[PDB]
Amino acid sequence: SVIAGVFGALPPHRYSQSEITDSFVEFPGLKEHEEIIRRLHAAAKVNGRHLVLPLQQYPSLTDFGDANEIFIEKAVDLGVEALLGALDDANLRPSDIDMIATATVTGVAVPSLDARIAGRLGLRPDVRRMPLFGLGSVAGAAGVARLRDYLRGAPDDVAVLVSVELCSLTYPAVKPTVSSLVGTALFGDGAAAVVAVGDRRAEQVRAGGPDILDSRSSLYPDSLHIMGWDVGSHGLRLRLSPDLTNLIERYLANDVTTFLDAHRLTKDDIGAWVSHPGGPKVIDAVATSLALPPEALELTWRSLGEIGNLSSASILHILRDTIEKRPPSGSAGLMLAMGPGFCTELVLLRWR
Amino acid sequence: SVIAGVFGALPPHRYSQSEITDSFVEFPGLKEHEEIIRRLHAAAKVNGRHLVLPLQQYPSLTDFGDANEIFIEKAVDLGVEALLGALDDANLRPSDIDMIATATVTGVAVPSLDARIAGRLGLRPDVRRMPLFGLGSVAGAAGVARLRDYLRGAPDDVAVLVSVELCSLTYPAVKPTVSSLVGTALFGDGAAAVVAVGDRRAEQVRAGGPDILDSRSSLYPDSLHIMGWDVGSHGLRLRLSPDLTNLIERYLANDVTTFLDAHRLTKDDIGAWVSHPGGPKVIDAVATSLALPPEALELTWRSLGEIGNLSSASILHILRDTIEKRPPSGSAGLMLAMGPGFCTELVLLRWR
Ligand SMILES: CC(C)(COP(=O)(O)OP(=O)(O)OC[C@H]1O[C@@H](n2cnc3c(N)ncnc32)[C@H](O)[C@@H]1OP(=O)(O)O)[C@@H](O)C(=O)NCCC(=O)NCCS
Ligand SMILES: CCCCCCCCCCCCCCCC(=O)O
Ligand SMILES: CCCCCCCCCCCCCCCC(=O)O
Repeated sequence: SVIAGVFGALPPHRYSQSEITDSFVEFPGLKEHEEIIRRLHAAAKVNGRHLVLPLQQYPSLTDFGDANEIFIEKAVDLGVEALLGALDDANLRPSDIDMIATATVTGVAVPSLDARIAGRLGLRPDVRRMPLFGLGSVAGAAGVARLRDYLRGAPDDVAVLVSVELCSLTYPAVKPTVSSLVGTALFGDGAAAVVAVGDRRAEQVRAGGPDILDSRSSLYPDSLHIMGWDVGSHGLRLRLSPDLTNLIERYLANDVTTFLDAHRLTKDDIGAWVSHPGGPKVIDAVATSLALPPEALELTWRSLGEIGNLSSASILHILRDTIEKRPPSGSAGLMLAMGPGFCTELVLLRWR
Repeated sequence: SVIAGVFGALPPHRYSQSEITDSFVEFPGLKEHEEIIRRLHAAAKVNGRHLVLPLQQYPSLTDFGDANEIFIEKAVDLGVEALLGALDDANLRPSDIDMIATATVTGVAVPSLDARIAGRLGLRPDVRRMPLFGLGSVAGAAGVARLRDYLRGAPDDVAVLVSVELCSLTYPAVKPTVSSLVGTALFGDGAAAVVAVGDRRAEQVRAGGPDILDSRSSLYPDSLHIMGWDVGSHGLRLRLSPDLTNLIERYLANDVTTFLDAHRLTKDDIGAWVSHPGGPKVIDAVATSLALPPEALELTWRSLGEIGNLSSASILHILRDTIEKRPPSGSAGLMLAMGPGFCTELVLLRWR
């Protein structure tokens, strides 16, 4: 399997972090809590975010059911955008696609978003669908891996991943908890989309983007409370534990070594790191765990500062940032994600 | 890919269609519509269903969050039950599984169920997890078809599908409107797992089940409203068009014909039919359009009568029934499911 295109899309409204935070302490009911808000919004190392709605409008998003309706509607719009983008990048057409997968965690669609996306693009009635849901922040790297798995049974085939994540819209569930506030500091809105072709298909089509050689999942024992949704009348409420960072610190070198020893490669063999931006404490703990020098990760940081945490979408935006800055050809690349599980996923790549 | 193990798990308490009606007509807010209730409950051709919760508890099950957490607790239980049974039947062990696909439309689990089930039975930490939401009633055929798609490219592998539908628990979204009541008369609670194995590993574990040969998805354009959920503060409220049947009548034969030709076969080279029991009106419509004899779909008719509509999991029950009845060796079976999309999935099989 060979990546033929990468494209991200973002909502038209962008605000600076402090615009956001300025309006946000003035929100219904947050003014008792304004200091820990500013403190966290400020250590978050996000410089702006995209919002699928005008900033003005968020305090009137207290109904879950309205929020999710708007999610359906907005989410397709943007997934359609990034897929047109990647297919252009991949010089291809929707008629071409033999498998679509969608990944989200910030809304509940039925029919699922791929259904809606195929409907919109005039995808071939027989397209195989794969609506991945509860995967979270890991689904960017897991999606690429699921695609690879596909194009391994179906060489001559074309597969897309689309990821929409509209983290703003989850706002009916925000309370002034530390964990809700943390994500209030971190999350933004955006989509991304990855076209990839099986090995037979890559020549004919001229596939640009890199090879997808392998992936490994790593699921942690008794770690469900690390990341999750408390789902209810309020919608989708963050569970996000402090323990997350020290797990990484403790178990992450080993996921990497086990996955790279099967290739007889070392950390030193990675030409480019493609790593999910959990936010400052998560990037550090990565960088510390595998002891990377500040530049292996500069593009993940530069993504987090620019657009904030786009959940599963961020790792693909960032993948796109690396493909462009055009790495040492025939070198190795490692995608690295984690989400609800708790799990990690690693994706082995080789540039052109 | 070759099935090795199928298994349905089911909530301990079975209730009569009649005692379920006679209790349901006394539920807070229902006695006024007793008459339509009786009429839809008798009209449905379902003689008993299992419920996850005792019957008399459902009137108190008014909060989505309470329902959603009850779901997660019980769905895991029931899913690992299904799974372990399939494994046994395949004679394999939780550790041998190299990817678990997971299937629900009935609860919102993050971490996902596959995540949870995998901790429960201890699958390897690097099991490949494939969490499907939003395929709903088509998921039983859909999931078996992505099992093959996986195993095509992994001939030594083991992949499992685990379906769990706990329709009951949607009760907080239930109000006495017609589509909703139609729901209270068909849907029951249960779980199926399939254990599949790839082509070279079939020879080894000596895989008993049907060989999985092919799949055709078929997504009907502009039918996103025929069925799915209006998701809200109140939970998962069913959307179901009275138009659904009519589209099966119209568009099914061609879907079946286009697929068996590709294969050089006929409606009548089919050894056994495994159909989704969506409604007697559905089943008729399917038999009507395919101009099948009454025997073709008897196990479906009986599965409906015996444990209700179990959304995705129903077909996998009917598929275990079918295996059990042993259709003529080396003949061809056909899986046929329908659901939110609107779509159909066909799965071509070959019985031992
Ligand atoms: C309802 C059922 C039990 C049979 O019902 P029945 O009482 O013999 O006859 P009908 O289907 O005509 O239903 C009676 C009335 O309810 C209406 N109705 C039936 N299903 C309806 C729905 N899903 N939404 C709205 N109205 C519906 C009918 O239009 C009819 O109304 P009318 O008398 O006002 O014109 C059932 O078999 C059915 O029709 N369901 C469809 C199956 C389905 O959709 N599959 C589920 C997905 S797995
Ligand atoms: C401005 C609104 C953002 C504040 C609310 C944060 C909502 C996003 C939190 C979920 C992030 C998605 C992935 C994280 C883990 C998960 O729950 O799956
Ligand atoms: C006392 C018993 C009540 C039983 C449940 C009544 C409401 C059932 C709602 C069923 C929804 C079925 C959804 C799945 C199939 C689909 O969406 O594909």
